[PDB]
Amino acid sequence: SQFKNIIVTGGAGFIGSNFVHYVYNNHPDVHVTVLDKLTYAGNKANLEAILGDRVELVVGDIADAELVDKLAAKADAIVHYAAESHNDNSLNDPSPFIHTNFIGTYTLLEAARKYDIRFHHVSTDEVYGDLPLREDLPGHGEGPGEKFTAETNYNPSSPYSSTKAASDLIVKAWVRSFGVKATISNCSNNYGPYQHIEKFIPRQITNILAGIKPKLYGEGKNVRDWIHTNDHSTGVWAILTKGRMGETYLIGADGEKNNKEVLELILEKMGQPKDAYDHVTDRAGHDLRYAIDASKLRDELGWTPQFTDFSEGLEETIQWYTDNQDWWKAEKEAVEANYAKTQEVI
Amino acid sequence: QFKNIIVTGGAGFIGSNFVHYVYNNHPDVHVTVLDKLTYAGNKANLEAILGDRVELVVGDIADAELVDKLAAKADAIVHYAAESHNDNSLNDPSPFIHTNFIGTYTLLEAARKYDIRFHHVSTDEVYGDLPLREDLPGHGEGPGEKFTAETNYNPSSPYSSTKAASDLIVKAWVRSFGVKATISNCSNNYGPYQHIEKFIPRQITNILAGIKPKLYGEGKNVRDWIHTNDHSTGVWAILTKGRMGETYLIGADGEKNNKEVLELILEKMGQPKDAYDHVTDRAGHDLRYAIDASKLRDELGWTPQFTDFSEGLEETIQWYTDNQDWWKAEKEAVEANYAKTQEVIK
Ligand SMILES: NC(=O)c1ccc[n+]([C@@H]2O[C@H](COP(=O)([O-])OP(=O)(O)OC[C@H]3O[C@@H](n4cnc5c(N)ncnc54)[C@H](O)[C@@H]3O)[C@@H](O)[C@H]2O)c1
Ligand SMILES: NC(=O)c1ccc[n+]([C@@H]2O[C@H](COP(=O)([O-])OP(=O)(O)OC[C@H]3O[C@@H](n4cnc5c(N)ncnc54)[C@H](O)[C@@H]3O)[C@@H](O)[C@H]2O)c1
Ligand SMILES: Cc1cn([C@H]2C[C@H](O)[C@@H](COP(=O)(O)OP(=O)(O)O[C@H]3OC[C@@H](O)[C@H](O)[C@H]3O)O2)c(=O)[nH]c1=O
Ligand SMILES: Cc1cn([C@H]2C[C@H](O)[C@@H](COP(=O)(O)OP(=O)(O)O[C@H]3OC[C@@H](O)[C@H](O)[C@H]3O)O2)c(=O)[nH]c1=O
Repeated sequence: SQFKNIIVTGGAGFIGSNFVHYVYNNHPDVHVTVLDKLTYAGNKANLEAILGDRVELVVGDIADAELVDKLAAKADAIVHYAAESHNDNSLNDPSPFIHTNFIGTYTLLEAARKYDIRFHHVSTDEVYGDLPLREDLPGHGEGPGEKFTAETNYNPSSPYSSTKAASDLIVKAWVRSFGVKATISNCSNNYGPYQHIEKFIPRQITNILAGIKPKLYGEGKNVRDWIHTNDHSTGVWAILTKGRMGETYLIGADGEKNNKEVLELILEKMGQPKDAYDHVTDRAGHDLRYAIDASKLRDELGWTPQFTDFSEGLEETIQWYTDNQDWWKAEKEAVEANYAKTQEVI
Repeated sequence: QFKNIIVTGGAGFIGSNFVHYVYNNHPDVHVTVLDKLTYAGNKANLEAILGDRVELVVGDIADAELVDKLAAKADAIVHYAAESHNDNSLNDPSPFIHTNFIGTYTLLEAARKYDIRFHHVSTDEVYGDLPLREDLPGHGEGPGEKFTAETNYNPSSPYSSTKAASDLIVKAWVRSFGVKATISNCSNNYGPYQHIEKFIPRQITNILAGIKPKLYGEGKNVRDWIHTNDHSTGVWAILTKGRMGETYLIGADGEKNNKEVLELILEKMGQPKDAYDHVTDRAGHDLRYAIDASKLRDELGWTPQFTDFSEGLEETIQWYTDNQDWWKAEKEAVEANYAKTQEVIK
């Protein structure tokens, strides 16, 4: 509550809109200006209920220095969610990832330097690369280096994750070189309401609702560490308000599951047979396992995740997509068509 | 194994030295230098060797149409083009973002399109900083007390951060798209044709011009000096014999602090040991760099030839002394530029 006039970039997207709702509901002294370009992923509907005196949407690009300058002159912090976020899009056309994830971040950093304001960079666990599966690790996942920590080497695999990693590197250098008041969070895979239907969980749920088979990349052995977006929001809030300047905090809820298990759970909850899905073309350079040790955040800032029951969180998510079909139905055909250009049943 | 290579940035210091190396030692290779001729690019670095082996094309690595035209006729790209100076990056990061990141991206997309070999020339600065040997339990020779291929990226400046960012996308393009890329990270180069903004040549040519040498702070910082001729053979060995996707570190076990280097220059040039100015220290100044080149040595059999720094420095001093017309026109402008942000400490 030290910050009264914040900019949230990318706040019309999935995680960003959840954070804006978090702020609106829990920190009534904060005015939020969302800067969002409304790409395919941005959706004014994710904000509409709360737009008004407390929350303004400004449609524009984080790489538009003149616009960013105008907004930053009136702000006391920037929370940066704006990104091209999808690995599969980045493999088809990296160009917007370069522009938004790196050039965009640069532009916002230079504004933060100019006005000497607080900057929180929202990043991802994918910057660290991949890990082996637990069955293949001498400590079964519990040993040193078998999860990501704030000391783990960057080793990104894709155009998406390398542009994210690159953005993280310039944030840190802007701290050291210019004294920018920045922190960074690297979070594991989010799920919950308002996630774009291109992403794994909502794609399967909405495919089922639309009468299309879910799609599993390869055999589905890949492992993601799932956190509910609501816990991501409180994590970012903790770091924004209490984080040590220049530090990286990892956010995760100890929720590792393989894709096959998540899909099978979705099928069971939606009353579908356990074989009612297609294996499809695997992703180029697909990252195997991601896993976060969130000890630093928990121990230093007192944060704890509330949604640690994945089965319950997934039920609520399923219900959300089922109750909000008008939010996604018009995008379904185009998203499945785009996937068909590069994915076949195997 | 390559007959038609593009050397980006080959009108600059290290790049031109490489071009000379290829001209001399591999006269069957055709080199096309692609260089924008920034303040740091100098036709005089190549003029005497232009002909059937070496051609200069003036242009920007971020000019995709030009890059396309050249890459269509090439079998390898060796990528030196960069904004190279930490001090410049602190005053204006903008060209670093453009050249170092967007330029590397543009070249990687051309390498990917034409399926040609790509060697990315990078720097030890991507790893950040190390303590001085006196503050280390192994006095520089223990685990983690020098950089290795396993060291975390942690760059300090807009320069080193954009170089690190470029290394990350190279590696992701290998994993995601199968680009035939290698990376090298080299310690500080010295030798003929280095621009007089850089440490060693600045001091030598100040003394020649009757201007005091300039030492940042008290000169505690440590750089690991390698003659550019050894960098050239390192790059050649990686280009022709390296394993796709690998990173190799290049260094010659040449750590010295800046005060010692300056004192050696003063002594060799017949100046008093105290005939210099302490000047404003660099923001975020990296303390010590140090490279463990064991991988390159072990795997590719590379050995540096110029390991007597005293002799290499003497020859470098003599080169600047014998080629005053090569630098004299830049002296006043470079010193005036420094005067904008640097003053004598008193
Ligand atoms: N989804 C996850 O699991 C996850 C894991 C942790 C963090 N990440 C990071 O969280 C952030 C948000 O991810 P998400 O899942 O909400 O993404 P999303 O794809 O749902 O939203 C991206 C948002 O950014 C906006 N945007 C894109 N380019 C822009 C530009 N140039 N200028 C202004 N706005 C632009 C889009 O319009 C959209 O509203 C990203 O930085 C992502 O890298 C995501
Ligand atoms: N100098 C060193 O100690 C050292 C150590 C290892 C590696 N590095 C790396 O080696 C490379 C060359 O360094 P250097 O010391 O020779 O630099 P330099 O400053 O002497 O030369 C840079 C060259 O790049 C050219 N250039 C700049 N922007 C360009 C663009 N957009 N398109 C085309 N050409 C452009 C310039 O005209 C110039 O000729 C860089 O990638 C640097 O990061 C340098
Ligand atoms: C869309 C889709 C995905 N998958 C797999 C690929 C992954 O292993 C897993 C998750 O895929 P995505 O939803 O594409 O997420 P991921 O690549 O893990 O990245 C996500 O988490 C990290 C975030 O940084 C990123 O923005 C976000 O999209 O499911 C499938 O098996 N079937 C699918 O239809
Ligand atoms: C120009 C200058 C520098 N210094 C110090 C700062 C550094 O500790 C040291 C070397 O400075 P630079 O020549 O600026 O080199 P450095 O910053 O170490 O970076 C060089 O090596 C790594 C390369 O990546 C980079 O391109 C190249 O410029 O000398 C001085 O004390 N006096 C000076 O006048």
